[PDB]
Amino acid sequence: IFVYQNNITPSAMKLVPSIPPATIETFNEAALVVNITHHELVPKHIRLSSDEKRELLKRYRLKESQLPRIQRADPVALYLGLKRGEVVKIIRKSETSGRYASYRICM
Amino acid sequence: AGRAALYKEVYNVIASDGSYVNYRHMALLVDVMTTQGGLTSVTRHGFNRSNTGALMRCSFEETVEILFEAGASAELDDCRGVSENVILGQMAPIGTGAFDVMIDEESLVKYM
Amino acid sequence: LRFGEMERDCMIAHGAASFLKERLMEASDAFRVHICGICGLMTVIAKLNHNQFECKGCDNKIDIYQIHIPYAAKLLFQELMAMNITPRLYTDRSRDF
Amino acid sequence: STSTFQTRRRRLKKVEEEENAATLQLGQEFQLKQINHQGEEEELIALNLSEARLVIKEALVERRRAFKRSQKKTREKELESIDVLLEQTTGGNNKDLKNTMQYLTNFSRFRDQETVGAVIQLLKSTGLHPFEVAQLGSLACDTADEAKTLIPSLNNKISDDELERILKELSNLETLY
Amino acid sequence: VGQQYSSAPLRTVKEVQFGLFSPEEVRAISVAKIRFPETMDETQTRAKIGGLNDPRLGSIDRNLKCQTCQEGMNECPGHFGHIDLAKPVFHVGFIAKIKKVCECVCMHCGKLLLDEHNELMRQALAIKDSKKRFAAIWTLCKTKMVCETDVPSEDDPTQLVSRGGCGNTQPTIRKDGLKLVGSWKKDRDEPELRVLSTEEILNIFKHISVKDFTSLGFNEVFSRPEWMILTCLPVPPPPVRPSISFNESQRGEDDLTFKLADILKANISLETLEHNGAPHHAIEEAESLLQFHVATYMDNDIAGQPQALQKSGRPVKSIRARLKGKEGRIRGNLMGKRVDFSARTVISGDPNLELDQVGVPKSIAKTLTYPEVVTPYNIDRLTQLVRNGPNEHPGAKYVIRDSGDRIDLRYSKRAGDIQLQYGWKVERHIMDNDPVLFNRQPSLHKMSMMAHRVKVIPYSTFRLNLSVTSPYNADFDGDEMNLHVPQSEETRAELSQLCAVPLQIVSPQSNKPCMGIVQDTLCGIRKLTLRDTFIELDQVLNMLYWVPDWDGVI
Amino acid sequence: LKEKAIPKDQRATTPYMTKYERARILGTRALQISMNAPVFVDLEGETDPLRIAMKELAEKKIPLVIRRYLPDGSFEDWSVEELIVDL
Amino acid sequence: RLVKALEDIMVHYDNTTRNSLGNVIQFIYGEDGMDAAHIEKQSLDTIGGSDAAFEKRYRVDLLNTDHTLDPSLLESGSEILGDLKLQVLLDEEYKQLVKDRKFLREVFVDGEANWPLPVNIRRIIQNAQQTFHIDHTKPSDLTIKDIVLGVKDLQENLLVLRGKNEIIQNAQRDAVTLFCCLLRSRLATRRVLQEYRLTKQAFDWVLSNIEAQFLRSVVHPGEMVGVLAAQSIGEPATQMTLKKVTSGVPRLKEILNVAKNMKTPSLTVY
Amino acid sequence: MFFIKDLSLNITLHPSFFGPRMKQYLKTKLLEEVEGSCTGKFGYILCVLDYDNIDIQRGRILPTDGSAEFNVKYRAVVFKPFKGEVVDGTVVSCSQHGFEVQVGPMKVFVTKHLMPQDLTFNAGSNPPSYQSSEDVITIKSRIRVKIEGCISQVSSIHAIGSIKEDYLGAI
DNA sequence: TTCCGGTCAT
RNA sequence: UCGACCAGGA
Ligand SMILES: [Mg+2]
Ligand SMILES: [Zn+2]
Ligand SMILES: [Zn+2]
Ligand SMILES: [Zn+2]
Repeated sequence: IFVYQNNITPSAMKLVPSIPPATIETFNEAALVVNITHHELVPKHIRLSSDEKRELLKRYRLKESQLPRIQRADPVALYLGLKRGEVVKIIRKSETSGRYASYRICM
Repeated sequence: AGRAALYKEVYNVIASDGSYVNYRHMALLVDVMTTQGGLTSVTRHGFNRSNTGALMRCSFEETVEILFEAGASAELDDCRGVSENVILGQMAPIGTGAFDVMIDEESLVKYM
Repeated sequence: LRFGEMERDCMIAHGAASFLKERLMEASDAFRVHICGICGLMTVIAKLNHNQFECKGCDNKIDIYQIHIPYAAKLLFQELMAMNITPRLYTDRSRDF
Repeated sequence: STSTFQTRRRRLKKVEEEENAATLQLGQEFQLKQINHQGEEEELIALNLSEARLVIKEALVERRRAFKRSQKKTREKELESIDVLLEQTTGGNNKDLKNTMQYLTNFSRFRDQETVGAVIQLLKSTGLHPFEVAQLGSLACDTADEAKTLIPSLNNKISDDELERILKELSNLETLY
Repeated sequence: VGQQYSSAPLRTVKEVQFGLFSPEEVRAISVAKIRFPETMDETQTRAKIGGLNDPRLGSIDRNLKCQTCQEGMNECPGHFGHIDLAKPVFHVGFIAKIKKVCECVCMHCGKLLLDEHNELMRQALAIKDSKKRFAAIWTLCKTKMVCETDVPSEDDPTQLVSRGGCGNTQPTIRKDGLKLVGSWKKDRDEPELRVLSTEEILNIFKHISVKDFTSLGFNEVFSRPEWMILTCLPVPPPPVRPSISFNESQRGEDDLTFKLADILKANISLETLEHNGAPHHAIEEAESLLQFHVATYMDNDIAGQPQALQKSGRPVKSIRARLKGKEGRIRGNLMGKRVDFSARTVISGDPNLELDQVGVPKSIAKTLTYPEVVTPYNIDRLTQLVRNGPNEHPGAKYVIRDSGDRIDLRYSKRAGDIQLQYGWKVERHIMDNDPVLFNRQPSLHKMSMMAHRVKVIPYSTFRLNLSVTSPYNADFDGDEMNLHVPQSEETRAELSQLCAVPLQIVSPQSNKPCMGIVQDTLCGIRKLTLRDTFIELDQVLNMLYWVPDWDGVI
Repeated sequence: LKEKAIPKDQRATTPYMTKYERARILGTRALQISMNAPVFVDLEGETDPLRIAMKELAEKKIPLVIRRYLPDGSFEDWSVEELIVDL
Repeated sequence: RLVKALEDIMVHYDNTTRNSLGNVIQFIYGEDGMDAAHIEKQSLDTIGGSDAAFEKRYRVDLLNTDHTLDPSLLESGSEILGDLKLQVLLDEEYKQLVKDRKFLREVFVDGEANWPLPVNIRRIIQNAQQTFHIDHTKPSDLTIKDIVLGVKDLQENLLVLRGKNEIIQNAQRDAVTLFCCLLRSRLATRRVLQEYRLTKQAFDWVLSNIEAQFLRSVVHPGEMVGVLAAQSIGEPATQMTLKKVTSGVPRLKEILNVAKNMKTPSLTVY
Repeated sequence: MFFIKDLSLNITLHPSFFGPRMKQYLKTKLLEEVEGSCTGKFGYILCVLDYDNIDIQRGRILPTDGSAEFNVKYRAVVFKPFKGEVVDGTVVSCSQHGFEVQVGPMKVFVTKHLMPQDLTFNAGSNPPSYQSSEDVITIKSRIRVKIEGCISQVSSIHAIGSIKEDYLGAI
């Protein structure tokens, strides 16, 4: 995790995906001043083991596509750092039934 | 959280009037608009571009334009869309038709 | 009279499945055409007498179905073909799901 | 019509309908590898006359039976004995079956379900393909040439001596008249 | 539907495979050479020439013949014909792609412009979405204008690896009307502008690789890029472009039947130039005319103005136009149709009907019919209706027998006669308590259409109960309403079991009942309430008698 | 296809008959009854098919099987007999 | 538009909300699988009220002369005072109605306690009442075990989803939570005896009904919810006949279009 | 050569026959529309085996008329000649253009010029025949032919065969 | 937005 | 008899 101040040079960033398996992430200071997950509206998300996911699917008879999706650059998807394929479980409050379980895969 | 707002806003539009709509509806819509990825619009620009069949999207705002690129890209239509069948003249998989009916020859004997 | 779009949307909401079809087919268009089980088209030269059926080109005489669809639809199709676009009518799904 | 246990995905271009020859190349509907209703695989089913005469009779018979559970609620000698089994369990207008039993019963080569059994147990050690293992049973063959020539699909699949032995044991099992 | 039994099995459509016609197929299918542009008159002699419409295709004049296919008019759908063009033409609608494709592949050798070799490309080759590969691929190679022959592999940028060859510079391309033109940059300077002949484009495509097709949003079997260019033209049959006869000695030809006529003409003219005084490029002035018509025939609302107006200044109905949303085919013929067994008049309130009822005027109930099937259970009652005639009320007006034949109850020398047969149908009149779907447009509610009980009444109006007023959202200030009549024992069921007004009382759109009590009944129900309000015997008795379910207990 | 056929056990759908189902069964059965199909109940004098159906459907003497399809295509089979009919 | 954009959405037999692709759009219609039709504004008594008043109502202490059920209510009144094995269920209960309280105040921050919920319990009891001519005079005949242990046995049967596994049976609990809070809110020992003198008969009845009534309020796989929802919103849109914000109709238009440049942009910072 | 292939057929039953012994009727009809049929892809359908364990599966009710449609799966005995297949049958018809041998349910025809040469054709014979040095071919005479080719048609199958090779002719 | 006479003329 | 326009109804 690398925290830059005002910005990074377009010559540098093109050096992150050049050493797998390892992975790197770029975050701006001004964006981390406040934690978005703390916001009234943002419900808590949760990563899912490639075990817990292969489950969710089987239990609903779903194919990867039929699953609601979250953006690879989505604020929270970055907060947790998902990866194309990882599924997040979204649990929130509800004025119809206290809590509601939702799932979001990633693209 | 966007969904949360998108809904909150839509809810306000119907509330400003002194009317009432049961969550579920505005929710459902607010949801159809979100799932896909971010903010898909309820317009020929968005939703009517999804993976849905051709014949379906075909019946709204782009028709031929859409049909053309359908056979050009050799699309395949499931015929699971209400629309799909209405165009073919077949019973749509809808309530009454969300299932099949059969004569169980077996049970057809215990009855006598 | 006219069972326009909105009137449809209502029956769909109602779940009144068969009723909608009965409006759209039996009480309107409803037409019976023959197809090639091979190349999903209206090609089929049905002589419905000497039971001959053919369909030279995809050359058949054996695999032939018969379907009911709104005459308008038939037209929708023929019109599309004249625009050199091919809509295939297949009686069995092969893509699963 | 009457579909056949194998949905061959025909994608538009139906053009390759090979020939039908004793190159053991029978229509796609008769590969050595066909499918049984249970969903299993199974070798094609090759019937040599007189072996068929028995399968048919066998069902036409057991039909007349279950055709009465519900009813409540020597060569020239078998021609008459079969005509009846038809005018009882057949459509009568199945002029083919009539003519199939005559033929099937005239050119047949065995009368005992025991004799036909051995014929099979015998040829079924050849590893040959069903169609041959049929013609061999329904065609008289004195020489390996009469054989390997009226069933050219054999040619290199079995030594002439061997095939000659088999032919010996056939005329030896061939029931009299 | 259609009539006349067919030994052909019947199924429903399960999939719709969209594709493009291959000139070769178009030919095979066709049953008409279609060489002449004229319509009929074998020298004024009336009939049809082996030229256009019916050189073996469908018919007119109420005459069996449809290539012996007989059946005649109603039953014989069309039988496409074709017409061998002169020189390849674009497809008004595909031009967009055809262009976007060249920009993706270079001529001469015809192959992609970015192999697995370029990494940015890899990412664009994993995307499984015809619509998206081809939308990213294009974005990637629309820029590169040099058919690279040697590129730096997954190793050193020092070492250069080889693949396909022919660096022939790639020309950028722009769209002028119905043609494609591109400039080739020459260095040392100044451009090189030349027109890309269809004949040429078509070729480059024919040579595009098998895996190249697919990589770009295509399909080896149903849609090869090479098919976006028209070689052979399918000729929709009469039923697509019917005529209109004012008896005889006149005309009646359809718009389309003309554009073909033109396309045909403009075609022949061309041909007779390449086998005659061919001033080489005084032809491409008459080959643009073919590209034109064969374009306009399909699409006629383009950017390049020329509307292809038909003598009289009338626009010309292009095929596209026929499908274009609303008022047309897809949306106006398929998603919504006109229908039979329907009626509509003015509505008025009637405080004497139960909620779920609807007053239908004798007029109508004697007009609208319901097909009942003769059954021991009704034989009797049904035979009486038939007897009764189609003029008395409780009656019928059509008896149909197994032999698929209609007995017209108002003429048939046997009207009075007739013994029904278990199995026959007797289209009768609508009768008290025949479930019907009532409705008042605009319909934006489940409730804008509800099943009602039919109550045949005098006078000419659909008399609906008041409380079912607010759902339809109707007043009687001259408001009209539609009535539809079910047709299958099972259709009715779908109405009476899911649409019957009593059922609609509480609505999901706001988890609260959606019909109440209004005007008088409301205003009055308050007054009638007040402590101050008392009623004496004589009347309390009548009021009691009024509630039909009074237990008879004063 | 039988991998797409779910066992009577492992069954998971609603133990009760959906309003559409019954709506259709009744109709379907009514239609058949109107076609001169056999009636499995003593008609207490009834003579209307949908009326007969409603009766058949109350003594659960209707020989029909509702095959409920699932999003993925696999289905469950229920019998008017089984299905509870609240409403 | 609204319509065409949700035609294909219906509740499938699994109790999921999907479209023609099978793309789950809602895992449980409306996040509760209840058919809008069977719903009424009820009040979650457990929310509002002074922490003080909450006790005086739901608290039962069998180890206290002043905090026990007066034997004038229960039949086995005197023979309970002091029982320790019961004061465990009786405390289990209360620790729950309390967990409840905090839970709702975390969902409906507004304090608003009136919400739409299947099964109208108020009335279901109102009937229990005058159906058995219950006299607010003589004492009940409910075991404290009777009540508490039956209310617990009820929730087990309010099935929305059915599945034979954890992931599923786990949604079940979810899609019922709120309702139960209301349930426990109205079937708490103190209440059940002091407020509405129910007999064993009445209670066993009230339960049976809540179950059946509930089970009916579920949604029928088949309901074409999309079109429904569409209209339900698009309908009250026409009736829209017309503090300085963007407004109705045009605003809704603004929303469905997902327009970048909205007339009013505003933003409220607390 | 004769075969035992596993086929299936779809019958559409009118609600009328939704009786007690429906199964009975179905089967009954299966047979009406199979035994005696003919195809190019199955040839001659002769007899339905195992009449008793015929699988009917649950039939599904169509949806405009109560007619139900069951996929009756069965098994029976078929027979479809081939080109190059050798078979023997009894002659039936015999003209100046050759004779026609009857191999089972089918009729194979042999051309005058598809036989040998030493075999001419005698016209003034009763019944009509073909004479040789030591052989004589007429009506009842049994022959063994080699089917050169097959030609499917309607509800039958014809084929031309020769007796010009070796081990072919009379018996 | 949807649904539902007269005139002119091609 | 395919249409376009104008006027009008809830
Ligand atoms: Mg009005
Ligand atoms: Zn074909
Ligand atoms: Zn024809
Ligand atoms: Zn090149």
